[PDB]
Formats: sequence, structure tokens, C-alpha cells
Amino acid sequence: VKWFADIVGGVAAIFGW
Amino acid sequence: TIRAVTSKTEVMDPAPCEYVANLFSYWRATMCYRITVVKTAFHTGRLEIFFEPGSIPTVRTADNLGPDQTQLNGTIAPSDNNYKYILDLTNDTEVTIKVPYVSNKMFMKTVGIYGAHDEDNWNFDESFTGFLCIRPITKLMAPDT
Amino acid sequence: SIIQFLQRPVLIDNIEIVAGTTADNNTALSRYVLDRTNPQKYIKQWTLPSTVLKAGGKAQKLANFKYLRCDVQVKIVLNANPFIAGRLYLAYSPYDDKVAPERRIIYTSRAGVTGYPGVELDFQLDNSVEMTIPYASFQEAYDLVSGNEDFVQLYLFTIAPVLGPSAESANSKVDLSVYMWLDNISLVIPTYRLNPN
Amino acid sequence: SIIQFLQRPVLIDNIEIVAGTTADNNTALSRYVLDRTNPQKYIKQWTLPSTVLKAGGKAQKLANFKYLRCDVQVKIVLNANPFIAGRLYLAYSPYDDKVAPERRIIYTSRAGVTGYPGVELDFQLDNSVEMTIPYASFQEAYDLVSGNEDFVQLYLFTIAPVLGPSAESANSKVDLSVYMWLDNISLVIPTYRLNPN
Amino acid sequence: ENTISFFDSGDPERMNNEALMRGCGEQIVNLRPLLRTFRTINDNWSLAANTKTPITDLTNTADAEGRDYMSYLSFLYRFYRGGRRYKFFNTTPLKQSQTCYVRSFLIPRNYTADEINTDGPSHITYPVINPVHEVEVPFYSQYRKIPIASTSDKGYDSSLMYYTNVGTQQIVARAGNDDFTFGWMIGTPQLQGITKEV
Amino acid sequence: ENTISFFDSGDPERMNNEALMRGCGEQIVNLRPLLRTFRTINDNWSLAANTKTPITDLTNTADAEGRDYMSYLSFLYRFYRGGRRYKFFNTTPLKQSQTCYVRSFLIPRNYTADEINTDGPSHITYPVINPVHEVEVPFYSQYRKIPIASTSDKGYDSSLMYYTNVGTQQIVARAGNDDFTFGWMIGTPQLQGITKEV
Repeated sequence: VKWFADIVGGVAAIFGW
Repeated sequence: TIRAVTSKTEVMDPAPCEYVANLFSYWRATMCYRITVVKTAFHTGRLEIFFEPGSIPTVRTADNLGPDQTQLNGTIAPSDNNYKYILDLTNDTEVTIKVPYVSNKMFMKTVGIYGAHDEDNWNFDESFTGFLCIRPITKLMAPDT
Repeated sequence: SIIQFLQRPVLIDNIEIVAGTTADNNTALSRYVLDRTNPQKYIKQWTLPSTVLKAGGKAQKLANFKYLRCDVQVKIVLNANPFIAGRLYLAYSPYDDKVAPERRIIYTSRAGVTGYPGVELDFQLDNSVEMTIPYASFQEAYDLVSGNEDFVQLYLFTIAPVLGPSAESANSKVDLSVYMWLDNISLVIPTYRLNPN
Repeated sequence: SIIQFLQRPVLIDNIEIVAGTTADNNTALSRYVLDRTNPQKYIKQWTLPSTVLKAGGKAQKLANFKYLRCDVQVKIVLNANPFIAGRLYLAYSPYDDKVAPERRIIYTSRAGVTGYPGVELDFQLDNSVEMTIPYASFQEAYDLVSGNEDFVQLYLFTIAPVLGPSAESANSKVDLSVYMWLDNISLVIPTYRLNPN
Repeated sequence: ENTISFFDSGDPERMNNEALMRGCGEQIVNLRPLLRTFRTINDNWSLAANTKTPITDLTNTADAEGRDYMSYLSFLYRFYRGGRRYKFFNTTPLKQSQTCYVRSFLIPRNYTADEINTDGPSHITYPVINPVHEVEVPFYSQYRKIPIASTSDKGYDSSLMYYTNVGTQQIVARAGNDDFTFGWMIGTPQLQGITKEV
Repeated sequence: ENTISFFDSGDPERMNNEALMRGCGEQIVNLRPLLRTFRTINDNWSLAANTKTPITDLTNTADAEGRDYMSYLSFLYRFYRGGRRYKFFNTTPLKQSQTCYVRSFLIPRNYTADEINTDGPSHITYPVINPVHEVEVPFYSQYRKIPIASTSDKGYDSSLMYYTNVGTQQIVARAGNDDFTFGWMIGTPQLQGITKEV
């Protein structure tokens, strides 16, 4: 569920950081 | 299409929705097709848009690929047992069809027509859940005026 | 999921009628009917419900079933150009094909005909219409393996012939489209005997 | 009402096997399998799910549909005389017809075979049995217009050949009956392309 | 259904859970962890230079002998849902001054390395500095699972496209990814062992 | 503006967010992260010795084929606001006793390496010890943004001035800096693929 925990918190990684 | 001198290189005409998938391998997505008729308030006619899942009756050309028109008549593959939309052209013209994604396999490749020709049409038949096909319910009604 | 394929329309015939003609697509309901040699000229008699089932691939569904009670639906779509103006009348008379002619919708006047249950239809205002033809049988329910006792005839008839420009140069034509489905459905009894038709 | 015709059994084959024979109905699971010239002799390979649909008149139902996800059921009825005693084993191996032979239920020992999921069957105690063969595909759901990628082979195999009197005068035979239906059903997508087979 | 028992033995999960602290440092209860342990399949796999060679062209005469677990156990089952970490060691006589830069790529299974644009994710290791190559090819198929070995796999999964620049001999090992298991359970194959010419 | 929908499909962000844990270890929702992933453009780029060679002289026949993402995606947009990490691997036959000390510098874009005092920040790595070079040229221009490729760039940004001492062959890769994105959105180019002489 890890990446599915970040995609839901909209963390600053997915957007390219 | 094919650009020549022979050499016969291939050339495309993609959209963003297509410009991305050429950058990846598999895909899954719902689509949205804006259908706009350009006409007056006179050009009238009931137009049918219907979906058919899976492969297509097509013509496997030696270098390119395209469809087959004979297998689509109102008798062979009609649109009663097929998702349907009958757009009228009196005054309601703009449409935006929204197709979800359904298929036996979860994702789908993204070669489409790349390296497609008579023999190697395989991934193409696997890289498209199905197809829409327009077919008039009525001959375009518009005076010679 | 079991029937709703029935409750899913189907296209029967795509029709066209042109100006100037003097054929079955015209001669709107002769005021009088003296002779059975010159009856009221129809457009497309549908001997419901059969013609419905034998199309739209619904028969394959009705297979392995015997009895049926269903009121049919209709949807007429029409697309003509504003430069045309005319009026038609659709009507349904049960057992019209199994009864003495003195009573049939045919061999009968315009007044009586348009008095038959149905609806008018204009090419400009009522572009598209519908109808609910109920369960007109007189028995427990309709059979399917027989498929011979069609208990209705759906008669189409015109009121005013097509009207267009004086030149009437082949662009003063119209076009129709009929769709049909069934409601108030009941599938009851199984069997192995299948109507091959 | 829409599917339950599927969830309504159907008879596939009525089988008979007699004492004394030395044919495909015997030679119960040779302890060893050295050669593919002398594999384990089966009884009736059913390449499910297809063989189910193409019978019981269910295909006419599955028409105008594309995708399917269904776990099949089974019911074996058996009626032999007390004077007989024998044992069989039914087993199912997915993709057994689309995989290298070194792994197939065929070209494989008795131990491994009977290790395949299934069930034993006696002619006196477990007169009649059933089974639930689940959705063994590896894709979103099974297609129907293709009807070529049957994702399972239902292998029948024997353990002890038929056993009866020493005279074995033609009355020391048994008889079978297979029935099949489907569960966990899902009809999803329409179409006009129909598997003609 | 009468089922009896002999020896009135005490709690079996009292002696073994005791009789591994006397005999076995490790206490194995699962079976999946085998697929996390690399034990080799080949020991030479003499390769060729500047020829991107896929791996399926090797691991086809690998899942037919059981020389590892990822194959021996395959027969027991039919499906799999994970990636196959492939570790590659070198043994080539690289007493030379050339620079080996063995390179790996990603290719769909059962593609022949000639119909491919060789781009995307990759890896490069130097045996002269690090005689290993320890990629972790994930599971990028589009299906819930996959038959272990069929003939209809025209891109239903990912593979390696091992590339090199020199004529090399490699050791190999393969276990499986942290999410690599098998599907159904089935029976067993037949085994051959020692042979005695005469 | 009538817009309809088929198939009455359940929440699409219920199947995919589920149907990646079955098929895809990674769950991609942005697009910018591509520019943080180095995938190569060249594979030989045979260089020359003791000749500080800029990089623009290479990455001009690089943003014309899309062999990477930092170019393929360029067309979609027009601007950029970040630095381009350039990683350089070696493949040269350095079976020799010489000491390679490949050196990098900083030069403004579209300067020709002859009109420069080559001082300031730098870097030196040895391929014999470390066959890479992984600089992170930042964005030291003076403008909010920059057109992707115009002809008026007489110092509106920074570049590399890759220096070496030997005749070498290199592998290359370029993604972008942690703050490297693109500007506006525009349409798409035309693509050519396979060609069949005859």
C-alpha cells in the first residue's frame, strides 16, 4: 500500500521532487 | 502513412493521448471523444454511433493497415445488440462520448499500428479494446439550396 | 439481465419516401372505400409481435421458452428538411389479419381508420414519437414455438402526401426509422422445441 | 431470469464401461510413464468451458455477449450393481492442452495425477459426487466470440479397473452420467459478432 | 473414516520446536522464502560480444531440469505473480586492458531482441570492478497472473535483454522478487536421477 | 453539450488503484518524475583527447529524435526552469597504464569553448577507478524561463564544457535537476518509425 499511501497524500515526490 | 524516395519510411499523426502511450508499454484509461458536426439548422439526420469490443474486420495491407467496410453493413454487425447513441442534428450537435475501459486483459500494449502490416498486425489486435463505428440511420436531409 | 435484452430496442426498417410519387407511399386514406380492389394503401404492415422477435437477435434468447405475455413499445425517429411538410397516422388493429374484411382497418374509410388507436405524426413538430401496444391476445399468454398466431397488425397510414417545392427535384424526400422493444415481460415455461423461424 | 439458464444443469455424455476390457476405459494410471508413446489413458477429456456452452442450448443465450467470468459446477451420477466394485479419480488441470508435456497431467505418474485437484469416486459409497472448478483463467475474463482459448482440461482417470464375477458374462458393466452448470456468473459486454460454433 | 494414531507421542510441536535448537539454526515454516534465495542454474553460459542476448533464450533450457527451486517447484503449480531477480557473476579471463561494461535492459518475454527499440530503464556494471549484475526485473504484465510456461506469451510479461560488449563466461542465479509466489497447487512430475552406461 | 457514458463502470479510481497492485509495482500519477530518471541518448560519443569539448555540440543532434524523454516531451512544451544532470559512463579500451582524469567545467550554452577562460567550478573523476561522471549543472540563467530550442541563446543559460585527456568512447544519460520542469503546454509533433527499403 506504500505508493498508494503517497499518491493519496499527494506528497511532493510524485510531482517530480 | 508511407513516405517514399525505394525507401518507404512510415509516418504518424498522433495526439497527446496517443503521444504519451508511445512512450510507455501498457495502458489503461477511459476515453472521451468530442463529436462535432459542422452544419446549418437545416442539415438534418439521425446519426448512430455504436461500440464493438475486440478485433475488427480489417484489411491487412502489405505495408500499412486499414479497415474493412463490407463487414459493417446494417445486417452483418448491426447496432441493436451494441451500445448505441442516436444523435439528432436538428439543433443538438455537440457530443462528448465517455468510454470506460473494459477488456479481458487488465492493460493493453501501445504499439497500435507501429510496425504494422500484412503479417505483423498482432499487437494491433491486442492494443485496442474495440472500436466505435458511425452509421447513419437516415440519409443526410438537406435541400439543394 | 435475463430479459432486458428484450427491453433493448432494435431497428426494423429504414424507409424513404419521395415527393411527386403516386405509389403505396401515397394515396392517403381514400375518403371512401367502395371496393376491395382499391383499399387503403398502407406503408409497412408489421404482424407483431413475431416480426420483433425474429429480429434484433432476440429469438436466440426466447429459445427454450414456451409462453409469453408482453406489451410492445415503439419509437419512430424522423429526419426531414424544413422545406417539407406532411402528416401521417400510425395505427394498430388486433387480429386484423384473422378477421372478416368488413371490419379490417383495410376496406374501411379514412375516418374509421384514423379512429383506430394510434397517433398522428408530423414531419416538423412531432419529429419523433413512441407508442405502447398492449398485450392484445385473448389467451393465457402468447406461444413462441408456434409463432403463427401473431395477434396484431401494425398498420402505417398517411394523411397528407409529401409536400415540397414546385420543382421537386429529388431533394424533397424524407426518411424514417423504427425501433421496437417490449415491456411487461413474462417468461414462464421451458421446453426443447424451438421455433426454427 | 437472465443467467439462471446457465445455472441449470445439462447432460454431456452417457458413458458405459464393461468388465474384462483392456482399452481406454482401463489401464488405471500406469505407475510409471517413461514414454509419451504409452501415456496415462484417459476416459473423456473435456476442454472446459467451451464444451459446456456449445451444449445445453446455452450458446443461444451467450449470443450478443463478449466477456465471461464463471466457475463451473459438476454432478456425477453413477448407477452400477452391488456385484461390482471399483474406483476412479476425476481431476482438472488448467491449460493442460497449452503447456509443455513435461508438466501435463499426461506424461506423468499416477501419484502426481491423483495429486491434481479433483476427487476419487467409488461405485458403492460415493455413488454420486460434485465439484466446483473455479475461474482458472489468467485474464480479465473469458471471451466467447473466440471460443478457442479454453482455459482448462477436465481429465477423468481410473484407479482400479472394473471388478466383477469370474464369469464376467456381460452383466458386470457400469454406467455413468455427467451434469454441468456454472456459478459466479458475470455477463458484461454486448456485441454483434457471435461465435458460430 | 476411522483414523488412528500410534506411539502416543507428545506434542510434536514441542519436540521439533525444541529439536531445531538442537540440529538446525534455522526454523523453516514457509516455503516461499526459497524463491528469495539465489541458487545457480548455469555455471558457464559463455556469451558473445556486442550482441544483446535475451534471457528467455537461456531460461527455456532452465525450467526443464529443476537445477534450481524456481523450476523444481514450478511443476507443483501453474502460475506466478512476481519478478525474477537475476544475478550474474563473471568468470571470464579478463586479464586484459579492455573495459567490460555489461549492460542490462528490459524486454517483454518471448521477444527476440531484434524487433526492439532498446531504450528505457537499464543498468551497467563493470566486472573489472564488480563481477556481479543483480537486476530485479519486476512484474509489469497486464494480467492477474501468468501460466508458468505456455506458448502464448507474445508480450504478457517483462524480461531482461542482457547486453554485453565482450565474449564472456558468466555464472547465474535466480530466485524471485519480494512479491514472487505461485498460484494453484497441483500434483507432481516424474524424476530421473543417476544413469549407468553399460 | 450532451455528454454520455457507457458500461456503467464502477469507480475507475477503484479498479486501477487496485489494478496496479496486480500488474504494476509502481503507481505513476505525475509526469515530471521522468525528468529525474536517466535514460541514455548516445552509446558511443567517441571523444578526442585534451580537447575540452562542449556538450551543446552534442545535444543539438539529441533534441531532434526523442531517443530520451527530455526531448520527446520537449515538443509538448516550450520552456524549462531547471538543470540537466548529465551522467557519463566509459567504455573506452583503457587496458593501458595511463591515468584518465576526465574533467568537467561550466560554460554558458551556445559558447564554443574557444572564447572562454576555463576556471570556476569543476569536477574530476577517474574512469579507471569510477567509470562515471555525474555532474548536476544547475540553472544559472538570468530569465524566468527559456525557450526549449531557439537561435538566440548567446549566454542565457549554463552548460558543461566536458574536458578529457585521452581519446575515449562514452555512454551518456540525462534527465534533469530536482527543479526541472517545462512551461506551457502545446500540441504534438509527427512521428516516424520503421522504414523498409525496396
